[PDB]
Amino acid sequence: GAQVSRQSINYFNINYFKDAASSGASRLD
Amino acid sequence: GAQVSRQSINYFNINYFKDAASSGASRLD
Amino acid sequence: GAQVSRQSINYFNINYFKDAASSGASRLD
Amino acid sequence: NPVERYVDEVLNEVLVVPNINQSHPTTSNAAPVLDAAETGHTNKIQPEDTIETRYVQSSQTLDEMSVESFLGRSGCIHESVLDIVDNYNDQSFTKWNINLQEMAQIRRKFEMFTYARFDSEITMVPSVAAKDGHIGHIVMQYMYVPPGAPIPTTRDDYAWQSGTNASVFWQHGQPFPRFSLPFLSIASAYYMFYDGYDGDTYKSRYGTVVTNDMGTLCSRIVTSEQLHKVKVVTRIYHKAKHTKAWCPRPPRAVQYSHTHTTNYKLSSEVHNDVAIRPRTNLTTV
Amino acid sequence: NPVERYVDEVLNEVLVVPNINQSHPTTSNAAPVLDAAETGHTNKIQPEDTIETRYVQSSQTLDEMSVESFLGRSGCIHESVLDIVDNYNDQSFTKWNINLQEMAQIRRKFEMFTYARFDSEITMVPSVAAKDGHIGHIVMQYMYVPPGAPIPTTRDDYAWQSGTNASVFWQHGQPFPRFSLPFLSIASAYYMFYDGYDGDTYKSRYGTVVTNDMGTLCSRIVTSEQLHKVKVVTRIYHKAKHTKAWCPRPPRAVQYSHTHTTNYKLSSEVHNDVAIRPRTNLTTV
Amino acid sequence: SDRIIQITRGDSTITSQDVANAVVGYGVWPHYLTPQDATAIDKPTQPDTSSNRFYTLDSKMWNSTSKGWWWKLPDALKDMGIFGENMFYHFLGRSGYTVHVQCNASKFHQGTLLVVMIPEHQLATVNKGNVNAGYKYTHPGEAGREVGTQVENEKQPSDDNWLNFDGTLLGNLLIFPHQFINLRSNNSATLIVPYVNAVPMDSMVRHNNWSLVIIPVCQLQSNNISNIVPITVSISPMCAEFSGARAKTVVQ
Amino acid sequence: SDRIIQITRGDSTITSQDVANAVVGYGVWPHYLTPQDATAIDKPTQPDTSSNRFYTLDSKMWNSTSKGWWWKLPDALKDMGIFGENMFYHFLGRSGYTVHVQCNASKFHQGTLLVVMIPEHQLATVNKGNVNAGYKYTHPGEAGREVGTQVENEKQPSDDNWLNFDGTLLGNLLIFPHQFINLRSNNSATLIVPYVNAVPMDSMVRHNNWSLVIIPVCQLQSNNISNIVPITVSISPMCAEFSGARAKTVVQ
Amino acid sequence: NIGNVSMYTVTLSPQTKLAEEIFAIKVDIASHPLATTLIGEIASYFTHWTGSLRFSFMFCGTANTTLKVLLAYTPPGIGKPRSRKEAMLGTHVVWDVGLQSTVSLVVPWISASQYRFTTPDTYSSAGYITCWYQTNFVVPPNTPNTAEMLCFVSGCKDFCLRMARDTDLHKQTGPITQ
Amino acid sequence: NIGNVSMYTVTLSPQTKLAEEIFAIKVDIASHPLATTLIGEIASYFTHWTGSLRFSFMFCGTANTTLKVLLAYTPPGIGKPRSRKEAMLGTHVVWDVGLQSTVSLVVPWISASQYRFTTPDTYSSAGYITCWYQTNFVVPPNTPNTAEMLCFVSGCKDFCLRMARDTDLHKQTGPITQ
Ligand SMILES: Cc1cc(CCCOc2c(C)cc(-c3noc(C(F)(F)F)n3)cc2C)on1
Ligand SMILES: Cc1cc(CCCOc2c(C)cc(-c3noc(C(F)(F)F)n3)cc2C)on1
Ligand SMILES: [Zn+2]
Repeated sequence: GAQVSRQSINYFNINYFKDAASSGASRLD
Repeated sequence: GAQVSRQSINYFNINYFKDAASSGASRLD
Repeated sequence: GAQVSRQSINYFNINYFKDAASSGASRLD
Repeated sequence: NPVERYVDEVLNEVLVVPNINQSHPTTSNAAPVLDAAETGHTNKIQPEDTIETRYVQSSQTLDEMSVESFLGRSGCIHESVLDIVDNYNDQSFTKWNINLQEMAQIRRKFEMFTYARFDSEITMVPSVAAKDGHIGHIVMQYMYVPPGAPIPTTRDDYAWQSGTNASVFWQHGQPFPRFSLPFLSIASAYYMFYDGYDGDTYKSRYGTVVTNDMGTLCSRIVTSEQLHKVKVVTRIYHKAKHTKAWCPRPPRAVQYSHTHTTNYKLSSEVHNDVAIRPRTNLTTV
Repeated sequence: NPVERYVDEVLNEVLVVPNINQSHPTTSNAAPVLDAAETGHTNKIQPEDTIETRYVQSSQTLDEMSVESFLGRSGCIHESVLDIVDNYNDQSFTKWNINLQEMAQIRRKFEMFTYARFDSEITMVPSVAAKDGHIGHIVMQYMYVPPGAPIPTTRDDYAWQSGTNASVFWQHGQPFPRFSLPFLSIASAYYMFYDGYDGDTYKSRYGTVVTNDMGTLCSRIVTSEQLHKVKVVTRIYHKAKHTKAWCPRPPRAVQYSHTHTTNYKLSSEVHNDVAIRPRTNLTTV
Repeated sequence: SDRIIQITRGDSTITSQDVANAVVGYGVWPHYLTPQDATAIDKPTQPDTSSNRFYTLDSKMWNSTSKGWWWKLPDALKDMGIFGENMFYHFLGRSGYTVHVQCNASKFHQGTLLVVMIPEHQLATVNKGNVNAGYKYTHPGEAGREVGTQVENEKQPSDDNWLNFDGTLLGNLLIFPHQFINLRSNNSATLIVPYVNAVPMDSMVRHNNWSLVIIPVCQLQSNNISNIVPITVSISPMCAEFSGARAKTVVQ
Repeated sequence: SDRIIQITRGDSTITSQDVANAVVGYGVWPHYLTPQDATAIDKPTQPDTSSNRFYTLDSKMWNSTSKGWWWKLPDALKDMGIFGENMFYHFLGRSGYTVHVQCNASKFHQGTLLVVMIPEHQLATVNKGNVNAGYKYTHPGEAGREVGTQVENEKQPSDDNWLNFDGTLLGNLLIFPHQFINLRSNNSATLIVPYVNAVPMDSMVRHNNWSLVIIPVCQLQSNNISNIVPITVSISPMCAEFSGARAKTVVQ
Repeated sequence: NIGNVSMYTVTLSPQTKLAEEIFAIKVDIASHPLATTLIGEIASYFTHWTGSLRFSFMFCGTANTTLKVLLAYTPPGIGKPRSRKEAMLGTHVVWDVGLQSTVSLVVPWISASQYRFTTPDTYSSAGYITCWYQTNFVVPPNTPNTAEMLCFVSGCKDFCLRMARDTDLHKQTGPITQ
Repeated sequence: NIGNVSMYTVTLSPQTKLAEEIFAIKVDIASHPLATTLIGEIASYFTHWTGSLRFSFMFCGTANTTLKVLLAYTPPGIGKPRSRKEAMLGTHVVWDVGLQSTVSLVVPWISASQYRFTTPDTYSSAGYITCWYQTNFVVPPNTPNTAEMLCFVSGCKDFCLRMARDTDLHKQTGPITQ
């Protein structure tokens, strides 16, 4: 599952696995 | 085929094969 | 994330990595 | 929210544990700490009832203790050996009567329930040992022979055609083979235990061997005879998916002896046969 | 705009630095350049206060200086060796008491904080050296044995079944293995330092060894004995993800001696033990 | 006047007419444990004014050759009234502190003390392999430790002030909550630190959260050396709470 | 069931399956001192659950010749955890109590104990002129006093149970908060008493507010005398508060 | 006693000395006297545990046998209590035997860290449970002068296990054959 | 001095010659007298730096000791100043010792390029900081004839580091064992 945003420039922020530890580097701020 | 949900954060829950035995671990509760 | 355009002929211009240096050749003009 | 549902799965907070509430000193003829174990019920007393507790917001979750999680990890269930020593035709193929009784680790876990229903994920780890130097081009064939189907008796038996049986061909250098199997019983659940026989005479068989026939796994080196001999060991791993279990039971306390039976060995000094460690006396922690 | 947010991540302009504004000559009894270091606070004077500056539009960003970036790079933390010399059964497996104290480069970075909470990404780089010529078909098994689980004592120990522990099988020729681990402490953060003991006697242990037990990493060559001996060196790399750090501290100034301790060696000429370079005198740049 | 201060804790009040402001460690004021961060489920005991008061340790003499002094908390208060009793009758304890270091001389004296509060100050041993500092050496009590004096036993910790007794350079200690006592400017330092740990409460007996380190970075000088110049430390617990009551623990 | 009871105080819980109800001395439940009755102006310390818990004293053996036993409060608790520490570090103390006397036998045993809580039980001396009971005799601690045993020194108090050790008749002790432990009916007694004094707080060391007196009015009898029948007392302070902190008082 | 049902019972009887100790064990869910209980066996499949434990005791003497016992829990940071006085200063329940044969003592979760290791590791050693005579074991004439007591254990609403691992309470030293 | 706290102090005293030099160091954030400071250590984990630096100095003589000092920053393209006159032609602060014991000199970012290398590389060599007597160190009678001065460093609001790299201020020449 992933978070889709729109403005048009969509930001498909996918998370391929079912665990939080699996995702990549965090966002800053 | 897969179940798409929206809120925006879409949860594309894909099932790549045509058999139920093929999918991954079940949801709890 | 990628920029989706429509007219129907959609131009999914994907950027697979989180850095600008990662993308391919630039557009001209 | 099916999306709110998803956030909980990613964070593993689907099954939360209750909080501890603040309690106060009490004086009454309602004595929760007193009860009767004879009833067969566990006293439902909680910490707030015996001591004065503070308010604590619990964050723990029970997700990992779910049956799906407990039985949902791949464990070894068999180690197949094809050792070429002096006769390729006789040593390049073999068979195994399928079961989940040969490896103690996963067997003990499933046997903590009386019945269980689940789908299976089989993963195979083949490893080719070069006894003489080279390994050549190893191609393996693993074939599932359900009870009743013809079992191959030579490396070129017609049964290897696999016209209807399921076969998985693996080529050395490629990823480990894997596939799923749906719940296979002719009943509604698999029997982890079975207090029954396949007849009513002194010679009738007893136990799960009567109900758990899963067929045979036949395998062979597809590659024809090579100058250099190899020893191929294929380890089979199993994992349960979409699991349901009924009637929990006491865990196996002594080593296993044989498949499909609860039989056990006992030495002259039994404390060595169980995990219980002898205490010096009642008051020696 | 969560899309405006994304453009900033791609360009790495999430944390911008302030601009320098134009300043002018001044004459007042407000003296910003004067202060008192005794207070324990840093004088907050900026360049506009001491010289006449021009207006400059800063473009620099602090993204790369974030804690996530500083600790978010894979570094080596261990080099496992399986060297077949004369006994396959004894030399084809080994174990390692997990920790992030053996390699100076990443250890020093994490130790610039007192506490840190993060998830881990482990990447393994296995390399098989052919001591006699061929390498055959090498298949490796890396198993995580959490504290308490049975540790294998032979290459065929039942513990290798991995009925519940996590194991990663790697086949030579396939990509480097990799996996993630969630924050593992029983506390809210990992202790980079710990001024405590596991008891109150002269024989109690001191330091992080008391709080940082991570279990053991057991590995073995799955492939059975081959004619040609090999030496397999597996290098483990670690990277922190979703990081948080608290209470920064002075960087390690002398070489490390042992794991879980701040102990150090000192020679007769101490200037050789630190990175400080002797000055000829106060005025020799 | 910004150079005067009065600190009241319980039945105690401390004053100074030459301060250099005050420091609040990490900008966080001490506070009681909240139910969202708490883990131990029994109701804590909060002695309030009978424990959250100033306790004055033994004084030390500062001379031209002094190398420094250090104390560990809560160890330094193990024998201080009700606070001390509470840390031994309970398994768990939690507390913040107001550390007030006192040292006066004259307008004709010079010298500078660096006063630092270090969290998790894990000491080192020197040239002794993997042998670590022994329990009794890091639990000196109110007497603290006078750098450059002890009789070398094996489990004796490092006595190198320039390496922070832990393998890091003295000049960088300023990254921790600190103040300076520069005789020409002030005669006291005040640090208020909150509870800092990776767990909400901990053993007051096996774990020292903070370490008070006082190093004279500028030698004490004057033309009247016969006049002794002492250094006195007064510490006041803040929001002290304890949990897991039982018999009193007896150490060593 | 009206003959069962569970009493929870702090981290302690006591039960009995054969009680004779409970008694609340003078119908007043213990409570903290209010600002209208208070006199000492410093903020009191209230240990809460670390002091308001059951403390079990040494057990006593009841036999066919026993004449009785007595304890004084707060003296009996002078060495009981945090409560004990607090009464010596402070000048003033104030507290109520839950006294639970335990004694079980069998349905073939008989005997009766009169359990009484006496306020200001000023003991007497017999045939010794104006010489009064000495301090150490009225401060036995948790061991209490076993009537009919002591070695006659001059400041030794009266040991006449029928005269209440004070010149009044035993039969009238029922005018004070009390209960009976009649072996055929109950195996425990429970008395909850509030703070009683002419002043809001007092010295925990020089003044004993209550006295627990246990007198066997009906001799213990059975046909299995070899089986020892003990008497155990468990006391729990309630709303304990202390004031006027300082160094710890050392007695005698 | 191992290999006998008597390994599950504790004998009580008329005492000649007061406040005698009856039993003492570590409270750690996977420590040894209770490692083979069901909750102990399950805890042995996980690395971390948290929550409160419920200990129950059932008296098995005659209906005419009386007794009062003190069950105490001693939080960590101190040795096991050497006397009843020392033990009762911690968390405890005074149990009076009567019509209801069973009593329960709850060992509250009192720890520095949110979780503890299930395997015997000092740092996360949870304390002890001791049992002492509060009064005595009394019986009328012509009645057995000894009686047994059964001990149970289970987890409270806040009990929880974490990080699955293989158990060391069971092994395989050879092939399991047909 | 290395291995002593005295390596952190600069001694001042009554001079017999006017305008004497007190100290001189390169201003490069990772150059050597200041490489081991906290900002220097962190800069050593990056390849590029930019921004202004804040240098502070605290006088530690008696309250009756007076002094005026000139702190100067010399931009690149020239050698270090050989005299006070030559030094004061650049950026500088004249510090008068008094009730406030500390002064701060800001070394403005004056460079051709937006960034500089943190490692000692001539092209991006940032200049020098020198200290000279503006007047003299004066004291009344019966007062110490020498005094110490402490020097601090930190970065201003525009300070920034770029391109992470491994440091050369720490190494490992052998295995770190258990
Ligand atoms: C109870 C209970 C449940 C089960 C099922 C165990 C799974 O056994 C197997 C395995 C391991 C493999 C196959 C299999 N199907 O196809 C292939 C292959 F040909 F690819 F190997 N192997 C079929 C079964 C029923 O056994 N006992
Ligand atoms: C502080 C602090 C934090 C940590 C965690 C270090 C990561 O250590 C590991 C590693 C390197 C590997 C595994 C691991 N899990 O599974 C496997 C495998 F079996 F695939 F290898 N290895 C588990 C831990 C806790 O150590 N100290
Ligand atoms: Zn070859």
